[PDB]
Amino acid sequence: SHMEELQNKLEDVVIDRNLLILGRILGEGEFGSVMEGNLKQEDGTSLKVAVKTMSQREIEEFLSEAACMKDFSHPNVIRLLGVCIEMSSIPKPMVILPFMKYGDLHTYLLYSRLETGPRHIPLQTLLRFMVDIALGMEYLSNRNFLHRDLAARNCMLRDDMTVCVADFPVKWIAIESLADRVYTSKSDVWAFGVTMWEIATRGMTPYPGVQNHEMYDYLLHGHRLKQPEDCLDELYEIMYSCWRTDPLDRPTFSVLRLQLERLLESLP
Ligand SMILES: C[C@@H]1CN(c2cnc(Nc3cc(F)c(OCC4CC4)c(F)c3)nc2NC2CCOCC2)CCN1
Repeated sequence: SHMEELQNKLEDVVIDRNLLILGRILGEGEFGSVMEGNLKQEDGTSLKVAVKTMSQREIEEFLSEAACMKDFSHPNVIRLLGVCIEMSSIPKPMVILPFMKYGDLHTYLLYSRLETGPRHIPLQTLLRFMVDIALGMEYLSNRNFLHRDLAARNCMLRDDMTVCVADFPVKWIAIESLADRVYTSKSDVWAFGVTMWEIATRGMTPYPGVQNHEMYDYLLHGHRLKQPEDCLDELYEIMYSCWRTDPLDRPTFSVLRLQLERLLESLP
């Protein structure tokens, strides 16, 4: 039953606090922190992990949400390893995630433009990044899960260079979501088009010269993100279809993923 499936997912998500060692701080956000950590597995060995730290209803909602996320099983979707609820002198929820040396896609794109960072990213690799995101998003929409925060900063790079969607913002929000507050998988498609633009520009902030407060009016007048300098016309057409005014006219992730794979296969 619906209850039975939720009770199953809930049983698997919690990790004992003593099976975890918190290390150095990797980042400090507005309402949380990311720390490197060690997780002791059921086979006796320890695994390198990343721990993201963050009222009974809010904790129960967090546990329910985390249990849903741990159930995601796709190579282009981040696999949540589990959660820990620590107690202060106030509950402190902790989410256990894979340790990924290459970090977030946004930082990786910016680093590639500097001599000491990773090498210049060729077109085939940038398109492969978009294919992976489309693959993860296709999986999420098919299981009717809304991302709500799709951007290059929330996409992670695995050790084999596979991109995976994670952390399920005005310049990434669809024209109808800014006004009516309504959100569909077609709003995620809009955010995907912006993410494709971030990848093509190698990490530029969307809409240069356009302030965040004037975004709704800019879009309402038909203006959209401009085509990047060495971007293929076919690739720009794919990302432009993501920003169609009517959400119904926007393609699904499944249509977008195949359009992207075909364009990638056509590259020498
Ligand atoms: C040695 C260092 C280790 N570091 C690193 C290694 N492993 C993870 N794992 C990880 C961390 C997360 F916070 C995750 O949540 C989703 C986030 C995108 C929002 C996640 F799915 C995996 N994160 C790392 N850094 C992040 C710190 C916070 O800002 C983003 C980069 C890469 C840079 N080099």
